[PDB]
Amino acid sequence: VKFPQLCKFCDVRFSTCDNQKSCMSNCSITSICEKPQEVCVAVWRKNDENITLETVCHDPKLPYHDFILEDAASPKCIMKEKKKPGETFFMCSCSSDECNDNIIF
Amino acid sequence: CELLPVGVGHPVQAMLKSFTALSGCASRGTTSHPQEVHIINLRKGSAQGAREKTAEVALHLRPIQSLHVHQKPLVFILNSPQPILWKVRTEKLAPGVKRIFHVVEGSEVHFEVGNFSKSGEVKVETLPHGNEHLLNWAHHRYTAVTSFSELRMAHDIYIKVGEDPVFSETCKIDNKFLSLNYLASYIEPQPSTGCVLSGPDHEQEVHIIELQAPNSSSAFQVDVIVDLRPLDGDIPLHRDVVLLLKGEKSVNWVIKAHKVMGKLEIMTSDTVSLSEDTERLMQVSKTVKQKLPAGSQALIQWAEENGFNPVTSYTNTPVANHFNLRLRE
Amino acid sequence: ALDTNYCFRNLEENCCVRPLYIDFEQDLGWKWVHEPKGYYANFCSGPCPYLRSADTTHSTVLGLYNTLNPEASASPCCVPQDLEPLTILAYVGETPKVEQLSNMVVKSCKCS
Amino acid sequence: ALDTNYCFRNLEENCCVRPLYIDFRQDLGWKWVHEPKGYYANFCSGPCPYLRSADTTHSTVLGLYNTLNPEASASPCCVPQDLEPLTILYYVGRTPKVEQLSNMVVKSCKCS
Amino acid sequence: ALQCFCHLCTKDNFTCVTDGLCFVSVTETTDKVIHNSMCIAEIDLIPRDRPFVCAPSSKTGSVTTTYCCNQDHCNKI
Repeated sequence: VKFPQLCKFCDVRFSTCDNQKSCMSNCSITSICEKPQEVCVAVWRKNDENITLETVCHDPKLPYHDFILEDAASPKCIMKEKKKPGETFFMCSCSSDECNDNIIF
Repeated sequence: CELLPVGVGHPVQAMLKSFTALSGCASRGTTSHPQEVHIINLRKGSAQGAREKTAEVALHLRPIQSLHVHQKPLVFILNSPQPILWKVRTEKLAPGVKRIFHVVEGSEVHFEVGNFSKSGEVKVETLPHGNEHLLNWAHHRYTAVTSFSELRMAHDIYIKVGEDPVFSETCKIDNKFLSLNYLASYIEPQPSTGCVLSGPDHEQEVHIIELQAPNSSSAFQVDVIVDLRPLDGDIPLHRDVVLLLKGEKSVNWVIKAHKVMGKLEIMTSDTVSLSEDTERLMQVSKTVKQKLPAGSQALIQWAEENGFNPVTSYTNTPVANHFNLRLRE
Repeated sequence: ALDTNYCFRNLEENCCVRPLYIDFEQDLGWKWVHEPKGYYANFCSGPCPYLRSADTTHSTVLGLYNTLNPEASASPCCVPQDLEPLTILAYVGETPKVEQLSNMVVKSCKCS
Repeated sequence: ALDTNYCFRNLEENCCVRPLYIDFRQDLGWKWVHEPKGYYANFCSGPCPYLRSADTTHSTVLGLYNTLNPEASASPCCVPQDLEPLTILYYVGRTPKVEQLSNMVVKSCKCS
Repeated sequence: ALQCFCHLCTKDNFTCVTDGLCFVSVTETTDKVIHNSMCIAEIDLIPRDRPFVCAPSSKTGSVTTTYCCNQDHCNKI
């Protein structure tokens, strides 16, 4: 029986990572996704001088904030160039243990 | 909790079971002789309730510890002061072994394994009541005795057919001779004291059974057998039961609950081994080894402090190694 | 279940029931039991690998730790689970006694 | 018995409780436990000489047997007797849960 | 309850009844292979959402395939 995955559940948070090839999420809570089909995804927005990181399990066959993961089966999180109006939107999809905890740009 | 003698209506009945033989002998000299001879000199029991019905006495056979299968002819001279129906529960015995049952008038042979019935026999003969005369009879027709035994009124008789080389080449009757290869198992009532607090509950029941002596003269651990069954009938029952077992000495409780279904919790100060039959039918919780307090009130309040209340009844048995409990519908 | 049936017919190294016949008077100085002169006691022997009949969560956790801590020297030890009684012919003064001796033969060895 | 106070106060060479600290991550590899992040599992070790808080009759017999024949290697081992529960916290999504893993903390040991 | 193979049960002929999961683990050693098929009960599954015992246990050095299936007599691969 395939079991859930191990992603961080940090919700809205403030981080100081940017202009780095890779950085860690600094989250303190590794969680078991409540349903076996969820995957780890980390959203990274850089508003003016404020950078906010949120990372939770995601149901790949469903849009979170109106978007689709192109590599939901990836093992390691890679932040891709998402486009929003005046918003440095980024999102990565990984499918390993705590993979969202390590972030690579 | 008024301490009173335990009667028939008490939900706990305690018994003592032991192996005893009045007298007998043995001999390995029957190696040359073509057939082995075994004698069971039954005696009328001390119970006066046997008036009309003829008792049925069983038989259990096994090859001796040094033998895997016993095939030599097994002649059973079963003297009986009164008519008795005889059951032959064999084990590890090869077929075709003649089992001649020299029995008194009014006595017969009955087989739970009727395969040997084609070779079994029922002879009606006049045999002397005395053991010494009875032994003389065997030699006058067989010339030797593989083993001899004297037993009182009972319902079962354990025989391990085989010639143990430790024994003599000749047989001589001694009241102090006894061996494992020939035994008769008996059971006797054991009075107890206790109180009944609440009636039979349909959901959860709790009784207290306190044991003082396992009837052991040694200094090691022995077995005490707990028997749990419905009060009447063969109808399985669904119930939750918690049993508070207190043993002053080192005992190894044995749980044998027959015809019971549901949940069971055992809290006792001594190690427990559960019978296979009881484990399957009921969800018996794994007992925790806790040093229980002392005294009826302390145990009652101790359990009442652990949420296992009300306690159905309390029991106290000084000497026994076999406990019985009957559940009321 | 790790009992005589599987252990004896297989060359098992881990926790199990192994043969043991003990002569009472000779090997124990027990002159107080006159029959039997000896009996099969059996005993529990062998190392305990991961997930071999571990009774409790503590046993499993210790086994896992030893698996991931090879040199920690903290692994479960083979122990008897269920034992069957032995019947004895004891001598009390002049009267032989037939007493059912308990926990004398081991029929199940676990890793706890 | 070979409880925590005795074994951790007075140094003993026989069966007893030996100090042991196990962290859920560095050693066990568990990555899903929130609080606490470690505990004292403790464990039982130390050879069992004859007449040392006997477990059962079979253990007594084996101890005496080895006393008269130590070369056999059929002796009681060091095995825990008492265990106690452990309480942990785990995050199921955004709703944390606290569960108690029973039989995790050993308070004593016995020879078997 | 469920029907799983118990590779060590002989009395019931390799058949253990469990209300949890069937547990099959294949260990690959340099000279032998050991298959530990056994029944895991419900209370032994802790946490129930993702029990560690049935959680993946692939370690370095030993090619061990821990594997819990849900059907009856499925723990054989």
